[PDB]
Amino acid sequence: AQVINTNSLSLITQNNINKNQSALSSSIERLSSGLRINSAKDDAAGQAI
Amino acid sequence: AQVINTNSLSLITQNNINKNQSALSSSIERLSSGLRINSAKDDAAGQAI
Amino acid sequence: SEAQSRIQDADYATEVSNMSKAQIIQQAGNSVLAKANQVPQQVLSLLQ
Repeated sequence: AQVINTNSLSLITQNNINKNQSALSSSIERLSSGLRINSAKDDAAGQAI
Repeated sequence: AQVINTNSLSLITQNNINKNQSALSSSIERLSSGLRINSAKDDAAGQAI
Repeated sequence: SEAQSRIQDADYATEVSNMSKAQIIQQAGNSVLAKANQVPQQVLSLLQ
């Protein structure tokens, strides 16, 4: 395991950061405008209710 | 992070603050004034009646 | 006159609450926006 073309560790860490950035942005948006729903894309039941 | 040229996580916050500014302005001007209609920007039926 | 009052009246009790809500939301948005600007800063640390 001395290859240089593919750095699997960088890929793993980058996809981890990319996955976390979604929840990060969601948290900052919910703080931004006073809403847990804020035109929710995760569930439509609460929005309809 | 993965992108620098565009930062949507700040644009959404800017949009939320802009949307809040309208309600802030309306509440503050209606508080300073004695009326509620404030130049018929609301439903014109109330103003006419 | 009593009937007309219902259509156009300040209703201070709700207006002060709406103003306080808007001010709190504005301050929270400003805080999280200032916190938001530091996200692309980590690329500089990534470079070297």
